[PDB]
Amino acid sequence: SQEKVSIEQQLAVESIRKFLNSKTSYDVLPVSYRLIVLDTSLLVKKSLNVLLQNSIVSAPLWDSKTSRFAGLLTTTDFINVIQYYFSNPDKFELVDKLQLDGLKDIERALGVDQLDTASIHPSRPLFEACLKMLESRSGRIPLIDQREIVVSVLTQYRILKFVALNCRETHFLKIPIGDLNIITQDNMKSCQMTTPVIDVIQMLTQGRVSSVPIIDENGYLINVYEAYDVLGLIKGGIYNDLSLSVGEALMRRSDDFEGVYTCTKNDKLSTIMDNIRKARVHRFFVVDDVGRLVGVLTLSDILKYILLGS
Amino acid sequence: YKEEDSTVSILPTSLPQIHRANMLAQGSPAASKISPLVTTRWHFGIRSRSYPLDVMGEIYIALKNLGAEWAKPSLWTIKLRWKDLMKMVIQLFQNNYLVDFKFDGWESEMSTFSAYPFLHLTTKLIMELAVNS
Amino acid sequence: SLMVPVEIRWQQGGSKVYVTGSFTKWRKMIGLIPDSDNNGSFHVKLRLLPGTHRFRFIVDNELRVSDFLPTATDQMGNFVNYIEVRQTTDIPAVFTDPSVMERYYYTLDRPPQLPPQHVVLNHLVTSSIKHNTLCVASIVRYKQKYVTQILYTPI
Repeated sequence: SQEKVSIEQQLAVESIRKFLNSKTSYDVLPVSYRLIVLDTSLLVKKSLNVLLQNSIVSAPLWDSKTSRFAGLLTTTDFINVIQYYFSNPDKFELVDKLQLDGLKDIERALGVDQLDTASIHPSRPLFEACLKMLESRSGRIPLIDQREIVVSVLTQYRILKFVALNCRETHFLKIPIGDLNIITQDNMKSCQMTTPVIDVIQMLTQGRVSSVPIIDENGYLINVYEAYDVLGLIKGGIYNDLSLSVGEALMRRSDDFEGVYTCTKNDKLSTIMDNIRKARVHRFFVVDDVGRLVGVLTLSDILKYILLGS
Repeated sequence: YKEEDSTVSILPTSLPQIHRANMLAQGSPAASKISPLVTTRWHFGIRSRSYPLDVMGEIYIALKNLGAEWAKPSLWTIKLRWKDLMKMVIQLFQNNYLVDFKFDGWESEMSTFSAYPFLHLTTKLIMELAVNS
Repeated sequence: SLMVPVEIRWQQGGSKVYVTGSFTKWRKMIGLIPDSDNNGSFHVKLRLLPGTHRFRFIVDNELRVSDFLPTATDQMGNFVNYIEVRQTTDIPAVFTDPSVMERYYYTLDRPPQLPPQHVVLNHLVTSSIKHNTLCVASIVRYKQKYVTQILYTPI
């Protein structure tokens, strides 16, 4: 019965909140882990190597001139670069010799500059860490303890994966996701396989979103272009592939790519949490009965639901 | 593979090979050229299979030039001060040898707060050696 | 044969309590005895091996992690309890002047041993210079946990 399912879900949710309010990020870190920091002087295209090389997608930056944490190197960083050299060709050398220090320079230059680098102390409750992340669409926050030092970076994914793995109450979230006003709908850009990658990459920036779905004349979801696909697109300095179509670009994707996940309005967060535990999912595209894009369920949407409710 | 009344799944057309295959079946000239993309050993201190005097010497050499200073010996241990002044200690070990670099404090845990500074100066000191030899 | 005596305790309820973790391969429980005095508390004396051991409790058939004990996640993300078990600017001429060096080799042919060597590091760990960039790192302690800080710097 619906109402019996509702009560079981609201209880399970309050419980998870009670969990996250009682533990600190510190409490959730491994007994021994590793942090990869990159010197501000390092070459942007060179930093692209280290990321892929160690299979990480972000890394904190340290300014040696000032002996301080210089922020978070992520994917948006590289995308900015792509739009620059694109709208400013014949400046290759300014891009090929660009350093992490100059990164802020290009960003704050042609194009709106995201001048924000959240951070939180390791002893604050985990629930508080999730709130700060719910602002920075990066969905990741560095734990900093002053003198400054980076203890670790915390991701939305690691959190959702922590709950799904340690909080049995996830088994009790059976309310169909469509009944939970969490799905993101209208205002979600899409494209076609033939669409030029720079235009898709451009869409990434603008709409300030991590992925752009690819549909057909009608609205069938065929695949998806994720901001992440940008790294491999420029491995150790590239600009050639910048003239291909999304369709062609997507062929650089590694043989080990897990694939795009979809679900429907009738799927339950129980099932969704289940899949987050079994794989590196970062979003679930919501298709209808025949496979037409209806919306998207982000980790953010999910995390936002678990903390503040629908 | 196992899943009940679930409706969560991997969009088959997004698996690399399949999409690769379809791109080729559509016959795009570029497509036939595009290939999939493919892909440490931490060691203690620094190794060197050379004479322990020419090693110990280049360390002091590289040092003096970097602005560092050391204490009066009377040995294979360097007690240096670099700059607040950062303390550090170098040890040589046994042929085949290893040079150990250890953080040791400040002057004019705290170790933790001084994680990068230390690693930075040790970085500079390695590059100085490299160029010399 | 030198295993250090450690005592694990539980104080949050139950009639039947058990422990499991790395020291058992997570496949076998060790029962906890009730606190002769304090009620609601259990304990057990084991002689673990030196190092870090991860564990959790089975309280009346439910899996649990003590709130009054150090907690940490696994590589995967498994929340658990753990405990760490323990035990002048002048270059001396002997490295510069060849005359003083040939005298070295004379008295010599007429450095210490690298000790076997966590809780025993804050040194320098280096790696092979792969590209125009250098990879350096040091193991640091933060509260009761360890972080291997790795600094990547352009040569």
